[PDB]
Parts: sequence; structure tokens; C-alpha cells
Amino acid sequence: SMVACETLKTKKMEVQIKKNFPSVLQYTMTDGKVMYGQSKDVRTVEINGTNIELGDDDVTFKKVSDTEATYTLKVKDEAKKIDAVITVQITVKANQLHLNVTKIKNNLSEGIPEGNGVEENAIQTLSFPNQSLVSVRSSQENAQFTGARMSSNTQKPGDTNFAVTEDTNVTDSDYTYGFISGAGLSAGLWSNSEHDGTYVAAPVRGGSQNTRVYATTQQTGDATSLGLASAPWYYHRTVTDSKGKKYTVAETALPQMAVAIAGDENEDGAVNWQDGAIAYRDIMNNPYKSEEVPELVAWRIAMNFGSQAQNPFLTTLDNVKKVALNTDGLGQSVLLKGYGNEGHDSGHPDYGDIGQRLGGADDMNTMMEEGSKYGARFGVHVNASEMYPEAKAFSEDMVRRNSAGGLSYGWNWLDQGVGIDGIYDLASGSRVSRFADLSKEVGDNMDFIYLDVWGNLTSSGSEDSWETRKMSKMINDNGWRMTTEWGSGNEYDSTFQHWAADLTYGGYTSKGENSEVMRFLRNHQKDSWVGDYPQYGGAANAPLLGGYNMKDFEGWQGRNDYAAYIKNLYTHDVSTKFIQHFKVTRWVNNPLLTADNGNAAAVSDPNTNNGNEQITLKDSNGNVVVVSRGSNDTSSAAYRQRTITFNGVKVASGVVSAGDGSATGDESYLLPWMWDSFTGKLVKDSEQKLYHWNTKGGTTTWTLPDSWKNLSSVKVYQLTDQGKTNEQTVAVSGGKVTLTADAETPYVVYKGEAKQIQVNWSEGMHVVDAGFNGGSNTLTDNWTVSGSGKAEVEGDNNAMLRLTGKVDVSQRLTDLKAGQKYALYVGVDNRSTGDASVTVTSGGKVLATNSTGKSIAKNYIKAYGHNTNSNTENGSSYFQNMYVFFTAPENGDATVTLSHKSTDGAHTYFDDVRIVENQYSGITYEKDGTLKSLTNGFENNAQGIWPFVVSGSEGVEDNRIHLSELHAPFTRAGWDVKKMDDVLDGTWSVKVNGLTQKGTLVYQTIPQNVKFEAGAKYKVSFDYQSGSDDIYAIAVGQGEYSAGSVKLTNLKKALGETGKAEFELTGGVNGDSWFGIYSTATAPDLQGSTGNAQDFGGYKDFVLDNLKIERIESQTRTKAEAQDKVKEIRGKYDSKRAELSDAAWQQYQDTLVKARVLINKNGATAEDFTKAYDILVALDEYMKLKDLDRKLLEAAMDGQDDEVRILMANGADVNAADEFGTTPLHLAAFAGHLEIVEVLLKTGADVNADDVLGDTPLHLAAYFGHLEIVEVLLKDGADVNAQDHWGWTPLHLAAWWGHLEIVEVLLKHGADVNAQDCFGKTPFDLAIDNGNEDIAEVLQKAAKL
Amino acid sequence: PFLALLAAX
Ligand SMILES: [Cl-]
Ligand SMILES: [Cl-]
Ligand SMILES: [Cl-]
Ligand SMILES: [Cl-]
Ligand SMILES: [Mn+2]
Ligand SMILES: [Mn+2]
Ligand SMILES: [Mn+2]
Ligand SMILES: [Mn+2]
Repeated sequence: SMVACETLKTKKMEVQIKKNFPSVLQYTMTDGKVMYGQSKDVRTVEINGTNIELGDDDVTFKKVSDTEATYTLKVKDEAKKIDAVITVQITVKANQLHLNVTKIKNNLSEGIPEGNGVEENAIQTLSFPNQSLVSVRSSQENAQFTGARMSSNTQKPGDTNFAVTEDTNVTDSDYTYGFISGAGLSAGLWSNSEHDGTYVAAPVRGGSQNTRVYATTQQTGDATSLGLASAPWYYHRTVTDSKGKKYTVAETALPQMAVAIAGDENEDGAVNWQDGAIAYRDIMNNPYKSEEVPELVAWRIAMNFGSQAQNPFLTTLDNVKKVALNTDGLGQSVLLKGYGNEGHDSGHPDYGDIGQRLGGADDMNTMMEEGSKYGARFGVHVNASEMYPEAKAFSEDMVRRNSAGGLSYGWNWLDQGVGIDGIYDLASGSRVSRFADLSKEVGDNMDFIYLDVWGNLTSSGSEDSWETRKMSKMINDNGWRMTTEWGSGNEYDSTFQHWAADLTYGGYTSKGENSEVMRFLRNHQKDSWVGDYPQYGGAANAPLLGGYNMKDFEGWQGRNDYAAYIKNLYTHDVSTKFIQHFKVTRWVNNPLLTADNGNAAAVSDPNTNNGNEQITLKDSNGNVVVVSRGSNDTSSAAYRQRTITFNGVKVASGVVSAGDGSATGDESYLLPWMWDSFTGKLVKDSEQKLYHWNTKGGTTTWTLPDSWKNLSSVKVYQLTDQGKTNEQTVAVSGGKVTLTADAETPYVVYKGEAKQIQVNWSEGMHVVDAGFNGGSNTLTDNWTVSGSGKAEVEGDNNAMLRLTGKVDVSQRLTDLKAGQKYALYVGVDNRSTGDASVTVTSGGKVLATNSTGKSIAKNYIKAYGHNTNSNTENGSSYFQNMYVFFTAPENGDATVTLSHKSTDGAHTYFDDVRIVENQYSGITYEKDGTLKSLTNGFENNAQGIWPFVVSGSEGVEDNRIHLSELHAPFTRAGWDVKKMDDVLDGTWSVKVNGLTQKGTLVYQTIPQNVKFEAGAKYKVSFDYQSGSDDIYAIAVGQGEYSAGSVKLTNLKKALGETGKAEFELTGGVNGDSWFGIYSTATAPDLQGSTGNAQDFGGYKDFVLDNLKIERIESQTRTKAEAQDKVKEIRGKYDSKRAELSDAAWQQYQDTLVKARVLINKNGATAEDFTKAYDILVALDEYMKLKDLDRKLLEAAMDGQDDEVRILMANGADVNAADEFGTTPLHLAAFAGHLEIVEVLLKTGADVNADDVLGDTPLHLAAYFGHLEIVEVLLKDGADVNAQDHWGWTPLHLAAWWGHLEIVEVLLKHGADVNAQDCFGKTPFDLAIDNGNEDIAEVLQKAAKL
Repeated sequence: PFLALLAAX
């Protein structure tokens, strides 16, 4: 009663606690060992940064039971506006002691006012300065401290290990983790503190800097005592948004902290942080759903972008089944980047808007539900830092503004991104409500959230651990596992970092967590470490625990190589995941830790593995894994040699193939995969299996696990994208097996005969095997083939249907809704002159059909599986979607047929048969089945910009063309600095963002989408908005786009007000006519806008809506008029044979011969005579413009100034070019015709035009040395550092051709003197070979500056 | 006259 101390007891320890303060005097373990707490009378409580010392009257004590005591602390300071009552609980269980703040009463406040209003006098922070919950002294045997801080740098360890001596002096030294050891005991301190502090290396904030342990020294008699305390806790924090508005936000959780006292837990004869770390796992926070991390063998990204629907959800489910077959059912983790709105970086931050063109929430739920049966987990990429005007969440309150009141702009790509006010988004409850919208859609089906960019300071200048903890909480509260971008981010709750798992990003300073303490504690809970990537060195040079190496094959950054994806899983990820099924118990001889980097007391042992690195791991059943390094010397070939043992038996050995792709290794393994792909429980003894891999290929012998020792044989299967193949029965003798393996080929070993994993391809897709993933057998079991030709499944990467000759491939459609409207589209690449078709039939009769002749447009969709960088045939891909539209029959009898009509040997490729509900009804046909009219408001587009297809203005790219969406007023002209409407009519339009000055096609129709019959006339019209005059043009062409072979009509500015365009088109003789939008060489008028306003304004954009194409009546012609038109054309051009290109004459003869076929056919009609006449009229206007172009080239070359002015007035194109790209400007600059150069530039000639060799007019101005022409070109915007085919800048051609004063002019305008030719030649080296002495010394003076 | 035949001289 009078005694100022009490005792709490467990079966493991007795703790003496003080009655006048929640402090421990000491912990006494059952064996008599003692650990100190706070030996001194320290009664400090910090509130809001003010230290208050408590007296006897400020504390009441109550011993609740033998395991618990409660304290009531009166914490008061009138001068600092603090009057609080803190209730503190101390509880003990086993070797653990918990200290919890269970109640905080503020006497100076009524609470947080509604809506998170400011709470005056709020208790914002709380801590117990120098509480010393556990402590060690310099007088104790082997007294030491081990601490960890965040490091994303492979060369800078995050740990410190030092002896605690009389000279140790620290005051609130902060760490993520801190452990003290001394006198045979070790302990770590755990806290839920959101404090941010000291770190070793990190490129971002976002929870990277969370330090929760404070170490402080004090004198205890003649010894120095080092004590551990919790870092401060946030309670009711007051924050400010980007507009100056203040809020008080309640605590994420109440303050909590704990210690766990360890003896020699790993039984190795030494007591250090590792023993404390083993006990620490019993008290530490564990990231939500971290127990499934060892199961996630196959991580990858499935991408959608720019309205294209490259990866609809039901296709993602088929790719999950393909990976399940190839890995024998290992767990997967599929990150859906672009699951929402129009795709990736569209619709942020509308978390609940699931991409309707992908199949919406219904297909997403089917993919998640069915995928989970194959151990596949799914998650979505979200952004809480940047938003687009189209998102319904976009509002003035959501907008982050700068100190001047302007928008905090983000990135412009498809649309202009704007920063989100992170503090407003949290304190208003907006973000959590948007996550609730997504929760209503996915229920409990979704595994995780991937939070992009958090920590890069785009939402505010803070994004601290407190904000990150609340962000992770609102996500975990919906049943979602937390994952994020940056390697160092969110130490508290993240189970995956993209910049840790994908080792190629960021470089050596910005990878996963480089800490032995953190990885010892949590390797099994996260994919947030440093894997093998030897060019980074240090931590990335063959980590013994491996580390996740992530590759993709579904479009992310153009990644499409399935074989490389699977090879990578077996090379690094199977052993990494195997190791994660065990927890580290011992880690000695770490070569990254030295006396020089603050780790003199690092855990060492010369009697373990020759004094080289070794890690021991164990599971809860007592299974033991030992991972050993061959040598600790990085110069030794043995540094990268690793052996893995499972229960004393070797299961892996050798050097892994370098994680950076630089060198193949020799590693082989026979890993026992004992777990299921769901919760990771042990599978039944009979279905236990082994995975075999042999990097170089060959024969290796292995000792089987103990439970296999009495078998006489095993079954071995080679794993492919079809599952288990090539079964072999391999004898077992003396419990050993010998395996012959091909290089880099996976095998699975079973005790007896194994069954094939059952796969029903394309569930929910209305056809079986819509992606041709079922091998050759799919053409027997699923699709029916008929005809004399050939149908085969081709392609070692993304398999396709390949047709040759006359062949039909059919399949009945299932699960259609009778009477409902459907679109059916299929990817088609036709290399044949004969038609490739898609037909839907019902009871023998045709409901819908469509065809394409030879494909004319290459595929430039980077996230798509058959873009032109994927080699469908001959190093290209012309894959484009071909649509049919039908109403599902009442009889429920519908069949799709894919066919090749011609009997030639050329190929047709098909892939991804997609049957989708769709209400589009804008096509009308003539009685013959030809086009009568096509209208499109883009309101019912199944995907893409149909009837247009993205062209090559940006090469294979995540193309800056998509379907724009209405969200007034933010998407309309007049909001902020925006001058163009995103949408012209309804909710959707086709938008082109900033594709100015490309001098090439942006998008075009193709015949499979809109067929223009040979000789027929069509009126085409559309509504548009264009940012400036003549930046975009209407293009009309025939066949595959060829520069010079198209008709261009510049469009005038329509900025903020919708313009109307209309023109006529006559179909070309080959049925391959098209129209599109073209980016000219004309510079946009930015109207004095600067910075982000140049992109957000719309000056460089083009929006198109309400397309209308209609067949029109043409004046009727007789056979005689058509024949006379032939004679007129022949009289005008038959003589110009020599005056024409060999290709120009053949194109002329082709049109002529084909027009005559129409005229002279037996039974021809007035329609044929009219078509032949219209074809000849179009041919006439084309040949007449070609002649004016070559006459303008001749007049610019020969210096006929008057001829140039009159030729352009008649119709010569100022940007005309010969077969080799030589323009009139190239010709006048080379010839020295200054006035012609100026007139051409005034008319709109492209100053930076390239010829086939990359030579610009400025390059050609250096052959003779025209000084005045170089000045004019430079003044008009010529690139002074333009490099041609041989790497020569204009400076290299002037010095090589010996023209001194041109060089002087080039050097003045900013021609970088450091620039190197295709050889090792600077402009100085070019003058040495041509005697240009005065040039050499002049640029030598400029280079020294 | 583009670079090809110009270089050749
Ligand atoms: Cl070496
Ligand atoms: Cl090797
Ligand atoms: Cl072709
Ligand atoms: Cl459509
Ligand atoms: Mn030990
Ligand atoms: Mn396929
Ligand atoms: Mn529209
Ligand atoms: Mn958009």
C-alpha cells in the first residue's frame, strides 16, 4: 500500500512497474536474467511539443490483475494551453509488455467540430520523453544497439550496429526499428507512431521516413544506459489545405507501443538483435493480407489505354489460365492498369468508374471470381494525386492551387492533369467516399489497390507517414491489400513496391529497402526488397534471399514477350517465393556491413560457411532452409554462387542469370513446392511436387525430400502454355533422381501420374477459345474447319488463327440474349489480295458479314498484343478490328465464321473474337450490301476511334488520341485557361492532344471499317474544333499511306466554337480509299500563352464529332462519255512517260486499265459508265497536281522566281517532294536562290524537312556555302543541330566541304561544339581533314568556355 | 542533288 512499485506476472517473466508513472523498473525472466527499464525518476509527458514533469498528485494507479495496471495522468501547463487527462494501460503476456494510451481527455475542448473543423487547443502530439521502456548499460556483457533506417540505395545499408560503451551519447536518435541487447537478453521496441525522421536514402516522402523508436543515453551510477522510447504519436492533428483552409482530423488509432524480451531465441550461443527480432515478430504490426505474399509467384500488369480496350477483363482471365498451365497452378497477382474509365491515366480519381469498354464491373467480377480458382489475385491502379477534368470528382475544392492561386498543373498527355488537394481530399471525406464507390462495384472480390505516385509531393508538400497511414487504412478497411509505386514508400503498410519489384526502374539509388534488419523481420511479408540486378552493385549483386524480378506481357510499356515473362518467373521468382515461405532466424557474415559504414558490431561467425554470408530460415512446422554465399569477395566468381538446402538437403545450387539481362548463369534447382496456391497450407502428401530448372541445360542428380526416399520412380512433366506435356517415368535409387533438362525449360515432378489442370477457354465470351490459346487441338475441339485451304494456330508468343487458301473456321455462339443488339469484332491482319471475312449466321442464313482485302494500316497501339513491333509476319503487324453488328436470334442459334475467300498462298491472321452488347446503329446499306450511309457520334463505340484507326504520327506509342468525355464546366472552353471544348455533341468525341508539326497521318478510316466502292461518290462531313489555322488537315488516300500520294485540305481554326467540314471522295479502283486527319508542318498559334497554358489551352489539339459519310448521286454518264474521257486522259498523259517515276506511271496505267474494265464489260450499266468516268476525273485531278509539283521542284532548282509564284497559285504544293524526299526548299537552298527560299518559307514550306538521308535544307546550304540562305533558314526555325543518316550536323557538312564563314554563322546560332559525328569526329576533327585552320581555333575558344 | 550522289563527287 505504501510501496511505490508493483509487479505484473506471466509464466515467462515478472515485471516491476512504478505506481507514480507508467514505467518499468526491470523485467526478470524465469531463468533469472534481468533487463532494465527506466532506473531513474523520469516522469515527462510531452503534449504539443511542450515537456511537462508530473508529480505524485498528477498520477493515480490501479492494479487490475496480475497482467494489467491502469494509470491516470493529469497533464497540465496553463501558459501553453494544455489541460489533459491521459489514461495509460500496461499489460503483460508471455515475454511481451504493452503500453497503450486508452483514453485522452481534453479539458480545454469540446472535440472536433462537425466536418473536421478546427479544434482549438487540440492535443496534436503526445510522447513520453526518455521513457526508457527497455534499456542496456555499458557495464553489461556484450551491450549493443542495432537500428534500421530507410534506404533505397543499393550501396548504402540502412542499418547501424554498435557496442554501447561509456562514450555512447544519443538523444532521441530515431529509427524505423531499434533493438538493444545485453547480459543475455535482447529486445526491440514497437510503436504505431506516425513520426517522420532520419533516413539513409529515399527519393520520395509517402511514409518512407517513418521512424518510430527514439534511443537516448543517461547515467545510471557509473555506467551509461541506452534506453528505448516510442517516437511521438499524433492524436488530433490540425492541417491546412492548398487554399489556407484548416481542419482537425481524428487519430488513425490510439497510441500503442510494446517490447518483447528475448533470450538466445535462435540457439546459436550469442545474444544480439537477431534474437530480439525473432521475438519482435510477436508484437509488430503486420501489413494487412501480408500472409498471402509468398503465394504471389506471377506478378504482372494487364494494360488498357486511350479507349482502345487492348485487354478486356475476360481476355485477362484467359491469360491467367495460360500462366496457370505454364506454372502448374502457382499463385498470381494481376495489376489492372487502366481498369477504369478510358484506360490508364484516364478518369482519375473516379475509383468506382470501371471501364465500360472492358466489360464493366460485371466482366471484372467474373474475371476476379473465376481467376481466384486458379490462385490469381487482382488489383487496380488508382491515383490520389492527379485528376482530369473528365472525372466526376473534379471540382474546385479538389483542385490543388499554388501560393499565387493558380492551378498546380500535372502532366499533359491525353488530357491535362491537375494536382489533387491531398489534405482536402482526406479531411473532407471525399477520397474515402470514392473508395466506397469502388467497394460497391467489386464487393469482396478484389485483392489489392495499387496506389500510383504517392510520396512524390504532387498532392501537397507533405504526404507524410500520418497521411500515408490514413490512406492505407481506408484501403485496408475495404478488404484490400496495400501496394504502391516507390521502392522506399509506405514502410508501415505496403506489401509491394513497383520500383522495388521491377528492378529496371530508377537506378541504384531508388530501389527497394536495403536493410538487413527490415528484410530479416519482414522478407516473407513483402515484395519491397532489392533483388538481383548486378549493375547496381552492393545489395543488388546476388542477394541470397533473391527478390522479386517483375516482367509483363500484357502491354505495360509495350511489354508483350510471354516466353521471356515465363523464363523470368523460373529464373528468379520461384526461388524468391519459395524462400518467403520461411522466416529468417539467423543471418551472419553480411558483406555489405562494415566498421566504416556504422556496422562494427554486425553479427559475424568464422565457423559458419567459411566466414561467408549465410541465412537460416524456418517455418512453423520446424522446416529449415539455409542459404549460403560461395564467397564474400565480389572479385571472386563464388560471390554470385548460392546453395539452398531444405532440411539439410541441397535443393538449389549455382549462379542465377543476371537480373539485369546481362549474363546467363548456371543455377539449377529441384524445389519442393509443398503449398497450395490459396492460403499456402500444405498439400496432401500424395500431391506434393518439385519444380526443376537447369539454366544451361544438361543432367543433374538430386537427393529427393525425406517423404520421397522410399519411392521407386517419379513422374516428370515439361511445362508449356498447354500444361503438363512429355511425361517421363524416372527411376529413384537410394532416394536420388537424375534429371535431363533442356536449358531454361521448366519441369514439374510428381510421386505418381498427375492430372491436367482443367481449363475452359473463354468463359463468358460467347465462344470457346476466342484468343486461340488452346493449341492446334482448338481447331478440332472448339472451332470447326472446312474447305480446301489451311487453318492453323500460329505464333510462339500471342497465338493467332492463320488462314491460307479457301478455308472457313466456325463456332456456335452461346449465352446470347435473344432480341438484344451485339457487336462482334475480331483483330484481322490480311496479307492476301483475297478477302478475309467475319460472318454471323443463323440457320444457314446470314445475319451480318464484313470483309477486308489486303490490310493497309499498320498497328501502332503500344499496349496492344499485335502492334507492328510484334512481328505478325515479315517484321510488321497490320492487325485492326473488323466489326459486324447483329441482333441475337429468338431461336438462340447463331454461329461466327472467320474465312479467307481467295485460293492464293498468302496468309490471313485473326485473333480475339469479341462478342459484346452494343447499341450502335449508324450504318445503312444499299440493296447490294454496299455502303449507303455511316454516321457516328462516338456515343456507342465498343472500343477505339472506329471507324478511324490510330496512325503512325508517334510510332508505336500510348497514342495521344482517344475518346474525350464530357464533364461540364471543366471540359468546356472557358474553364481556367482552357479554350477548346473536349466534346462537341453528346458525351463523347474523338480527341487529338498536341500532335502538331508531325508532317504525317494521325488517324484514318480503313476499308474493313468503311468501304468506298470503286468509282462511287461520297459526301463526308463532321463537326470539329481545331486549335490553330492549318495545323491539322483532312487527308484522302488510296491504299497504305504514302507521303505525297494523299490529297490534303488544311482545316481552319475553330477554337471554342464548333466548325463544320465537308468534302467529296471518289472511291479508288482498288476499293482501298480512305480519309483521315493529318498533322501538317505548320506551327500552332499559342496566342501568347506560356507554360502549361500552351497545352491546356487547346491551341495544338483537334476534336472531331458527328461524322457522316453518305453515298451521293453522281451525274449519269453513257459508255461514250466514259470512252471519250479515256481518250482525253490518254491525250494528256500518255506522252509524259519519261517525265514520270516508274511507280507513278504504273499507278496511272493501273487506274486506266481498271477504268476500261468497267466500261467494256459485257452487260455494263450506266452505274459502271458513271463510275469509270468519275475514276478518270479523279485520276485527272491527281496527275495534274503531280505535274504542278514536279514543275515547282524544277523552278526552285533552276531559280525561276516568277514560275514558282505562278505554279503555287495554280496548285503546286509548297511541300512537294520527289521519290527521295527532296522538297522545293531543299532545292532553292542548295542552288542559292534566296528569293525562292523566302517565298517558299512565306507560303508554308517546312524549314526542317528531311529527305531519305535525314538531310534538311540547312544541310544542303553547305555544299556551295550560301551564307544569306543559312541566315534565312536559321531565322525561320531551322534546327542548327539536325543530324542526318551519317550523324553529320550542318557544321560537319560545312567543315568537310571547306566553307569557313558558314561555320562561323552556325557556331553563333548555338550549334553545340561538343556534338559528335557517327564516328569520333567533333567539328574540330572535320577541319583537320580539310585544312580549315581558322575554323579549328575559333570553335576551340567556344568549347573552353 | 541529295547527299548520295554529292558525296560520290
Ligand atoms: Cl569474376
Ligand atoms: Cl556462369
Ligand atoms: Cl501487306
Ligand atoms: Cl461500334
Ligand atoms: Mn542468438
Ligand atoms: Mn491470341
Ligand atoms: Mn458525340
Ligand atoms: Mn480524356
